[PDB]
Amino acid sequence: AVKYLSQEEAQAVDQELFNEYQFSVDQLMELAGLSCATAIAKAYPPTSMSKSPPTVLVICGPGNNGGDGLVCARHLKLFGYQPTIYYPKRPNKPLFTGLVTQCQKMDIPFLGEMPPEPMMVDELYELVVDAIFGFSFKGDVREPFHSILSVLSGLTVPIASIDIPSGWDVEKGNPSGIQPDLLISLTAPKKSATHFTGRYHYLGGRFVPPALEKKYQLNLPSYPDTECVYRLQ
Amino acid sequence: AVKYLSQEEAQAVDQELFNEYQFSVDQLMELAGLSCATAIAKAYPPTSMSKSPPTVLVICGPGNNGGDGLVCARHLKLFGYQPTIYYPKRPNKPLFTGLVTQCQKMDIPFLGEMPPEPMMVDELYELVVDAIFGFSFKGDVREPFHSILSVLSGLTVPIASIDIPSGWDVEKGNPSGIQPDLLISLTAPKKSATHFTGRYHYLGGRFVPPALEKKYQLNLPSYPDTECVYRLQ
Ligand SMILES: [Cl-]
Ligand SMILES: [Cl-]
Repeated sequence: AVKYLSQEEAQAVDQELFNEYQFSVDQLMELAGLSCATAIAKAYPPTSMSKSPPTVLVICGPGNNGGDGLVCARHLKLFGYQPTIYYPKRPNKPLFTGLVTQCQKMDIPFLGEMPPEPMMVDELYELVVDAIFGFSFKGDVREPFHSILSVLSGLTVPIASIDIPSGWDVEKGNPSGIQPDLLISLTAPKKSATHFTGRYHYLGGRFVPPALEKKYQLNLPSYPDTECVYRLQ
Repeated sequence: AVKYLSQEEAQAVDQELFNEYQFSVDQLMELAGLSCATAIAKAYPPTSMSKSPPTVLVICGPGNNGGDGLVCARHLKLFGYQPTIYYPKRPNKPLFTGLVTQCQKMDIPFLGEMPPEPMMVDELYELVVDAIFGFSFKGDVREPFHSILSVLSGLTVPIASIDIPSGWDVEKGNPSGIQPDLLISLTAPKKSATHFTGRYHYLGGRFVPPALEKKYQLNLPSYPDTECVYRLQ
């Protein structure tokens, strides 16, 4: 059975990957994002949806989890979804500006504003992807994300959170916060994932050197054949 | 660190103030209310709000917390907010009838009915003030407040609760009840305030004789200079 990283182990693994193994950020972010998109398409496949193409709102935060979201959105389009992105706070680095351009050019719209009522989110978007905050946030929830998360917690449509449910604490979680229906753990699950109560928990980020896995006793399962996602239980 | 009163200590402090120190109710309620309005303006200052003047719905209960709410509302108006009040159950005592007249004459509207859906509350009112029940309720939530609280718990806009979040138990709290974004503890925090998870917790009711403070080991911080509120952490 698979380990659940503490916030410190997770930073170690991350630091290793970028420093020992010398993976660049682009690379892991591409694979992370592809893995999110893939998990979303396995859990909420387009044929199972009422609209066609199915609609998805991807809300990207101000760091890496956001970057993951942009990558996720772009692959979602190619999997036959109709994504829309809301990216209120964008770092001015070409990683992020490249991601925005890539999505613009694939006719993926960036909204000027978050629809202000849950019901409106629900009628426009069959699925919302929470790419707001990742593991390394501590935090604390400054606007406009407080207000965003407050809308999210009133939705009726499912939420899919990347790595961690934004607003939860990475180890202890949050009973009063958002309650995703899908969680996509990247690399390995974090401790907060124990408090997870949605239907689907997938593991993604299949780029773990088997040495690293062993060094931190991750007990990652065997991803089947050519798959970049595994559904945990 | 500041103490958190039990429900019995709080009744003692209160009884003292009105009996030993011989503060009248008018007096402390004026200061309490001013303090609430002030904390609201520090946490949600008008310039930070999308509407101008910013709108606020103040829901007043059937006792003192309600009284606090009416005072709060009247000072909010003078701070440049556009308050509206909902006061379904009004004691026929001139304290309360004076408060109502004061607000009426400042063109503060009292609604005939609570807007029945959260979404409607959200579109009309940028902030809602919960002045329904204070510490000395036990309770139990009779209509129309059950239904009111049920709407409040679906809002997207922030709630500011005066002294205690109505519907919580004063010492143990309530996971299934409303979740204010601002709590204004009066005099000193009550035990329920430990379960508080909103962004802002202010301390108000700066009228504590330093003797009383000492007698109950309150450890009230030093309110800065001329301030009637201190933000706790
Ligand atoms: Cl902020
Ligand atoms: Cl009743």
